[PDB]
Amino acid sequence: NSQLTLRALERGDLRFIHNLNNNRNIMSYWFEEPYESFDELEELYNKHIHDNAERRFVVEDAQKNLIGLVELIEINYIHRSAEFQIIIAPEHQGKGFARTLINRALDYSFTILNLHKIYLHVAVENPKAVHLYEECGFVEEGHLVEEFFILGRYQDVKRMYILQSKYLN
Amino acid sequence: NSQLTLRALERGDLRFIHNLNNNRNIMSYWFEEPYESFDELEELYNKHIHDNAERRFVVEDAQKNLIGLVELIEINYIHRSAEFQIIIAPEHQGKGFARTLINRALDYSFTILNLHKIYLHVAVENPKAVHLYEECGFVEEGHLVEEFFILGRYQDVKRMYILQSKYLNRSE
Amino acid sequence: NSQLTLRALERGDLRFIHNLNNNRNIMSYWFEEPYESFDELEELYNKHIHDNAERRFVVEDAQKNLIGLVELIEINYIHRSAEFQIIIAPEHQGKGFARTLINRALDYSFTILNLHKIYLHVAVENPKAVHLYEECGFVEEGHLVEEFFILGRYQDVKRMYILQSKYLN
Amino acid sequence: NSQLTLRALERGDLRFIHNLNNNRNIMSYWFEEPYESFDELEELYNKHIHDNAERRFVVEDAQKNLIGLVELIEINYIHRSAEFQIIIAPEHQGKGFARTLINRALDYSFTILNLHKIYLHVAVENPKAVHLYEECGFVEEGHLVEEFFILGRYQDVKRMYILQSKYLN
Amino acid sequence: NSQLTLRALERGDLRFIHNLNNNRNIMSYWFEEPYESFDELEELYNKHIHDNAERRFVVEDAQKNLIGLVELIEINYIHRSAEFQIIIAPEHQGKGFARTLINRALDYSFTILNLHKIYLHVAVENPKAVHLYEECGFVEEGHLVEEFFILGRYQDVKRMYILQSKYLN
Amino acid sequence: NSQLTLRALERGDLRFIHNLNNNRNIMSYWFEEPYESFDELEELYNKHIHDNAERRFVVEDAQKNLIGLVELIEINYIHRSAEFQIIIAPEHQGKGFARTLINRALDYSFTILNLHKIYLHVAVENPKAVHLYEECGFVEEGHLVEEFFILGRYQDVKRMYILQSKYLNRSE
Amino acid sequence: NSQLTLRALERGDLRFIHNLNNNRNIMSYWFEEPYESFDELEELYNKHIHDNAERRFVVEDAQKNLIGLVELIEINYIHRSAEFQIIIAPEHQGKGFARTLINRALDYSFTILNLHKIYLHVAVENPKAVHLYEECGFVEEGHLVEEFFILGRYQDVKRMYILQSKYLN
Amino acid sequence: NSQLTLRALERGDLRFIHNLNNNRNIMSYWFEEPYESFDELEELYNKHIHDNAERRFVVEDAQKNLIGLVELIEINYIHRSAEFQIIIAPEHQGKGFARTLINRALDYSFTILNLHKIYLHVAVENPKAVHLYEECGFVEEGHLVEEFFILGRYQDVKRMYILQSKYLN
Amino acid sequence: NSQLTLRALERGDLRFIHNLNNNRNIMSYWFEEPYESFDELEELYNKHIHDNAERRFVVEDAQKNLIGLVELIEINYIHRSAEFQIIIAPEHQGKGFARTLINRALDYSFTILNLHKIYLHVAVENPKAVHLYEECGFVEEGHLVEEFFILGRYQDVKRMYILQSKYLNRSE
Amino acid sequence: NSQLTLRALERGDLRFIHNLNNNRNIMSYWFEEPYESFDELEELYNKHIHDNAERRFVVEDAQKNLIGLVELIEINYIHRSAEFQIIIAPEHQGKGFARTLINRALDYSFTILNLHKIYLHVAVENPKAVHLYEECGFVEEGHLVEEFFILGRYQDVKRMYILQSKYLN
Amino acid sequence: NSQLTLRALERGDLRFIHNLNNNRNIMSYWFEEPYESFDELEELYNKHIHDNAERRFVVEDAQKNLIGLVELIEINYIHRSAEFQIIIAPEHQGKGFARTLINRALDYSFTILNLHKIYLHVAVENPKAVHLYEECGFVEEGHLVEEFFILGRYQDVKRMYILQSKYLNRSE
Amino acid sequence: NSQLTLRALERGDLRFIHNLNNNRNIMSYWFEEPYESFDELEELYNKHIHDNAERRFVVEDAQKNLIGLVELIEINYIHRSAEFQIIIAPEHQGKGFARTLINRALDYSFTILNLHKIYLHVAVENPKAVHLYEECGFVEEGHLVEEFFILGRYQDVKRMYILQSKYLN
Repeated sequence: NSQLTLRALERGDLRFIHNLNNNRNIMSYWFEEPYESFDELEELYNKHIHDNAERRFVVEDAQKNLIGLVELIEINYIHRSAEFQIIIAPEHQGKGFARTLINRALDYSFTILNLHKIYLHVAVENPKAVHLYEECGFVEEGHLVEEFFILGRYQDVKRMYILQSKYLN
Repeated sequence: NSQLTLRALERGDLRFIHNLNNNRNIMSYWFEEPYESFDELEELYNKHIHDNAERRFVVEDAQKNLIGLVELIEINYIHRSAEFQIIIAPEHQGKGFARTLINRALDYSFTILNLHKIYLHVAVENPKAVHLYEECGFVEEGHLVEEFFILGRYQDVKRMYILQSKYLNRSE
Repeated sequence: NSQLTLRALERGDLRFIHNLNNNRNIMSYWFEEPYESFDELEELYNKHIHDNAERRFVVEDAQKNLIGLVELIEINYIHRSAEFQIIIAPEHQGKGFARTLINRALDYSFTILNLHKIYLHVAVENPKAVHLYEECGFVEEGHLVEEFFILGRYQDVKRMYILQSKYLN
Repeated sequence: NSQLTLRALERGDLRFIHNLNNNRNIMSYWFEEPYESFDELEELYNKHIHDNAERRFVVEDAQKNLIGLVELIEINYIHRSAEFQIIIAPEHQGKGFARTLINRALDYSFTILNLHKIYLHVAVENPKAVHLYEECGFVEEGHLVEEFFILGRYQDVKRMYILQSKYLN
Repeated sequence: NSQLTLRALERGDLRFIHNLNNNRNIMSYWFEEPYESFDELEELYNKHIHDNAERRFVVEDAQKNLIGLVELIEINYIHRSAEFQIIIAPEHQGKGFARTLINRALDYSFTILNLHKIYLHVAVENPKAVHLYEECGFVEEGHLVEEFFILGRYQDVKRMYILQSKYLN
Repeated sequence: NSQLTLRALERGDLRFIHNLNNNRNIMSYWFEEPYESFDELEELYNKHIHDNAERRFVVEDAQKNLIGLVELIEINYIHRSAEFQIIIAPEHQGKGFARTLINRALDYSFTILNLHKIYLHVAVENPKAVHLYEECGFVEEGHLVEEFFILGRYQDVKRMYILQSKYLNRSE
Repeated sequence: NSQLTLRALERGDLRFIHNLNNNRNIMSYWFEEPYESFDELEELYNKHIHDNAERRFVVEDAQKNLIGLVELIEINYIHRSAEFQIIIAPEHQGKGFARTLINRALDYSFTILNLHKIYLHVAVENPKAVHLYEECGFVEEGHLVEEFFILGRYQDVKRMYILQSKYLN
Repeated sequence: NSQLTLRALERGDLRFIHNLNNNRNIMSYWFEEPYESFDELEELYNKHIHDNAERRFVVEDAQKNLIGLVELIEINYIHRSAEFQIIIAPEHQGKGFARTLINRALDYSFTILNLHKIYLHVAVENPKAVHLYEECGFVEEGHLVEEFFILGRYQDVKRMYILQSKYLN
Repeated sequence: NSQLTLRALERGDLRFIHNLNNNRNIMSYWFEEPYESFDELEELYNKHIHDNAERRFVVEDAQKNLIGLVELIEINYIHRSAEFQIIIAPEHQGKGFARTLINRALDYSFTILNLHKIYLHVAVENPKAVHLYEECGFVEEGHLVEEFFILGRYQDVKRMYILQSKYLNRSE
Repeated sequence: NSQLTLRALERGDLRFIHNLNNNRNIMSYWFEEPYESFDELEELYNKHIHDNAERRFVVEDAQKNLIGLVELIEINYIHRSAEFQIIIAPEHQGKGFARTLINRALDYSFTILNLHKIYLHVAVENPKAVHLYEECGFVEEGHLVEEFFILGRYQDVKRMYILQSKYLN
Repeated sequence: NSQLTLRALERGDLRFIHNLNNNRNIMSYWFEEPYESFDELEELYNKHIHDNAERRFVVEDAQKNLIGLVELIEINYIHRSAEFQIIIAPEHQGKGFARTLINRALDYSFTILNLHKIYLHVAVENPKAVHLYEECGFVEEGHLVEEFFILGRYQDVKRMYILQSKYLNRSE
Repeated sequence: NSQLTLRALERGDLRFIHNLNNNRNIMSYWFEEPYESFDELEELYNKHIHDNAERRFVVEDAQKNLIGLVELIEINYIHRSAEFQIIIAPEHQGKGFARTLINRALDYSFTILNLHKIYLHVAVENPKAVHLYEECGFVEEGHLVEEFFILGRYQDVKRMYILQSKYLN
């Protein structure tokens, strides 16, 4: 866990991004633009390579195995808020890397970007993920009703948040 | 109030939008792009004239007086949702036009755009607005903590929503 | 009727088009691109000025009052088919001009463009329009179920057609 | 069947597409634009990479042999409708994979894209295809007369449809 | 007749061109591109303003009344040939201006452009026009069968020609 | 001859077209643009790759040997007509492939493009070609006087045509 | 003083900006690009109209007389700092508007932009301006030696600052 | 000599063009634009690859050895005239290829381009070249005085011509 | 004639050029590009506004009446030569302005442009023009055979020239 | 003299510039590009609006009559040198304003731009100008032989200079 | 240390710059544009390849090993000043190369760019760096309060400077 | 010496140019634009490929070892003047090739380009270079005072010239 590194996303990592999506079974977006193919993703990456509304980091281990992805989107530098997401490769989901990657993401958000609030969305139907984020310091601030359409159904999601003051202390 | 008519926004209405946003005292955005002056607004309008992620409508009375603005942003056509805002000009705020514009907005969103969910954000320190939207069918789904920096401090905002099934089948 | 003239649409007619589509109850499209405002219509008109997938004509009287619009869309020149739509201004709807405009459209489609088939969609809940088109030479070829979302509910539409051979003989 | 996988179309698949459309007997189109040569297809693919009016998926087996193509065109997101087409390679046509591909298409349309209605056109002179689509859940809603010019004569086609409610329940 | 002048076409004359077309009832082209609206024509004129494959001249009288149009198209400067057309305004068609405009057109073709052959197409169903051009020196070289589609029918046309050697002598 | 297959032209076939046009000894054109060298051809191909006013097809045998070219130009979709040309490579001219390519061209023009009339031009001083096209159904509709300047003198050309109704209903 | 309003800069105000510069006798910059002419300024304004690294506000009175200019430049939204400048028209420099405009500028900086630090540069040879800014809450943090070249000499400037915490309390 | 072939110039031949110039010691032009470097030539060739005012042919032998260059410039298709030039590689200048290449150039000019007049410029100080062209059918039509600046001096040149009528007979 | 002044051509003078070229009855060119109408001319002017291969000047009297045109084309700065043409408006042709404009043209070419040779072409069937240019210092250097096709036949043209050394040192 | 003001050149001043350069006897240049017509000057002004290699100022009197132009060209900011030129209108040449304009130019060059050396070229055949510049602080540093072709013959020019140290002390 | 050579930065050196900036733990900028990944850097390099507001040089030993980076930004040619930074690769930090690179940077700034003032910023919590630059001639001119947010808190930075007259005439 | 050849500069020579300018002690320029890196030089070369204001030639020996560079800049074709500069590689500086390269430059300038005057700048502190250029035909025409900032101090340079008449006779 202590040997996990965060590295800014490169064009060579887009293949890794693509494979992570085929498992999800939900529409994927790149700077709020939809995509399904690897070629769409690459075109969009070229387009938004300098846009600073979203930042992405590839999580690797010592042996450079691709462990997961840390995502910040909807970054607003006046209100100093950003939406946060984690995606661990299926083969690494049980090993307990999640809490380390969450802390790495919060560290970058609150120590370098100088953000004030980090929030996220967790499906209410996945209560173990909600508990995980609650142990990591997040608190529920909303229960969005039928917010997203996932596998043929409208689903609720917990919107949870953590402030910079609480993480730094 | 039935004299009121909702009309798609034109470039000629941008001055009206600019005068409305000067009194907000919170940073204004046009397709998630900040703007303060009229020239920045007009250029942003020209850039996003065909972008369907946001739709705006100005309401006029029979005499074509500019009453207010109806704003739909973050329009997502996979999840079929959007964020709604209403801005009545100061000189028309106390005339009871609010509930009429809200229902016009919901009717367009749920009948012509065939959207599924309409949500909005209301300052927690504005209880009369929260009650207004509750009277119109909106229900609180979140209490966002220190979401926006307003007048020198981070403030809370209620996120309230209404669904298409409710708006169209509640009286059946 | 005999003094109703067909004229290719010009930029100056776009205001007339915008007023006709103001009260329709369904999203208006220009070359399969949606629009609501006059400005959006004008830039779409500039973008598709030379696109021959659709052709539009304003009908005027002898004194050049604008009565309505004839629309040909989805024009395919391999199969020689096109979808037709007529819209008459509210002030001129009851004066009994529809049949003349319909046949003016058919004449242009079958005598100038050399098309083979003209079809149209009419709401099932507008039986008088269905009867009208039947009386002008159209025959039902389909009952599309829940094709369009109109006034808050999905509605059926009749697809009706007429061929070049039948009209020109 | 269970090992048949749906994958978003890539540029490398354009050769497979060109071979499928070589023996079809009708002009092939890419986003309503005609084409015959591979080079023309490739530049049309580049031009419409981000156009969401159509979505295409190649179906492969476990060993990644290309079996066929699923096509969604004329996608409207206000009315939530789309036209569907399946094309199986000649070598894999008799192996009885069609039903699996059809339902894979319906699953993506009704569980990810959140569409309401899927319709298709099938030649009247292909009764086995009509029966197949009927057996998979489609119902005839139209008998389009002389819709397409195929093999030197105009031919009728059945328009058949299925709704999201029926498939997901 | 001797007071008729030929003047190279200007943008201000496109309105005159447009009105001449509404009487014809046949598809109009501008450098082999179709058009119906005045706005299409103006866009096309701007596009091809320097293309030398076609040349056009407005025929005016002493009082500057717009009498007609002289057209040269498909100009080939290796084989030195060009297709020629005359269009007289309906109000001037009986006064006998035609022969003068034909000679003016041939004069420009054979004395300035140094062309070798000028040909034209006359509907066989208009035998008086065929006789006119025969008196002016043209000879029939072809009877094109069902060449053009005019008012719902395929029509034949006489292709007639005149050489530079014969006109200069 | 049934082994022969007609295939849409690709950029890789441009060298074949260039070698075919070197023996013509009459100015070559690509969408009515003159060209002499291969580089000019390749650039013109890139410019008109989507222009539907002309369509070209190369014919190959079972071994993928380049036999000839099928050319349709001046394609008009209002009048539904086009000009047709055939060019067999010198090393395959005497094998009797001509009539097979002509019928393949007519079949594509009249069944998939749904054209109404196909016409062509033949040098009057090439009587065997005129007879060939007559055998395939073409009829003379014009004798164009001094149409083209060829090898130092203006020459006549026969314009010959065939209609869709004939090609598809003659044996019924 | 209480009737002074701040208004975001418009293209129509560039003339006012230009006149303010002719009095200064120092090189003027627009988004770190030099300019002397009004035409240079207008071209630069068009170029950087959306750049958010600098913001400008015109100070007007009740009668809409142009009083001065408030300038924020070098805005960094990670470190949340910005350089601040005031320029009062010569005819209004003695009336005591300065302190009001300084507070208006700090108010916008600390209540809307959510900035953390605002600094400025004052010529050491203008000690009365240094005292003014010190009374308004600024403190000296640097004495830059020969930083700028003004009227033939290299001059020192006091760099003074104020934090958001101190202004809000 | 009978085994010499003319071939339209290709980009791969520009190197051969370049080497031919280094021997000349006079300023070289490409479509009336000057050049000295091979990179300038290549850029100019890309620019004017479709311009038909100049045509160039590489003369090769049976073994594909580069023998020379045939040049036509200032081609005017109304007056049907063009300037003609020959450049033989130094290693092939004595073998007597010149007369064959001159006839090949005239043949293309008068049998394919259908030109009327071909002229050229020969330095009066090279009387043997003047006699050669006179034997090949050219006649002097001018003695241009100090027309060109060559190796530090203004030099005269004979302008000689030949007409199409004389070459074809 | 000393009242006459030579001025660089402006876009406002293009109508004057167009009226001058209508009476030529020989194809007009603008930087070697053919043009017949005013719109083609104006577009060509915009394209070549900075091209220094040609320079043009309009001559005006004290009342600013448009008298004629001075044209220098084919300007080569390595060989330092150019082709010269003069075109006097019909209503001013018999006033003896020709020799004044010619010397103004030569003076600009040889003093400010520092050119070495000025040549021109004159129709052989226009002997009075040939004599005019001879009187001004031009000498015949060529009799071009069937150079231009004019009014239905190929005609001859005299090529005449004058050098800088002569124009500037002849009276010394 | 004291009422002579220096103003950065605007587009509206280009007519004044054109009139000054009408009678100069030498080709005029704009950023080393030649020009004669007003239109050519205006487009060159648009092209080099932001090019800082040259800076120009019009001098006006109190009533804003245009007296002349100050020109700085060939400005190098590494070596801090620039070539200077003054042009006074013919109507204002004898009023004795030159010295004031010269020093206004030197003040801007040495007090605002922070240049080190200003040099100029003056014709040897204009001794009064040479004496004038000498009297204002310039010293001859070169006698360029046959530098410029003026009035049909090459002429010498004096290059004269002055340094920042001497002027500011 | 005299073996060290200063060389203008090339595109091939961008990987070296990227590896240097990963250890900074403070947001990196390229012509005042933020960047984190190598691809963003390479694109920014292509955009500003000719922008003279910043100049960068990589130092190499005799074996061409990449030692460090010399950075000049905010270059102003009216005031003749610039901000200087030095970044030695971790594996070469303790070899005493710092003072050599600093003097190479000052020599280029004051002899070839003819600048007047060079200033730099040093974290107040890095006293050994402050002493290093003092040893090289830099003098403190400011103590910037809470200038930069570093590792979760606002920190102070010393602004230090040196003038051209001093660097070039101190030993005279 | 006789085997030293002049060749127009190519893109492949840009590395040789970069190495020559590495040790010069003065900012290098390409068409008056400064540069330091090879990449900056290469893009400047692409931008000015056709700009004739400057012309450069690499000198090679018989075995094609690169000895130096001849540079012509500030070329004016009205006045027919140009500034000349020679740079010899350090390895070939003492072999006594300078005079040959100088005259090769003069030959091209006076026999091909038809220029009138060639001038150059040489540091006053390089008397051997001054003597060399004097011995090759140059004459001092100026002693520019503090023209360039070299090695931390402003230095004088001699401007020396030679005319076409003197060289060619």
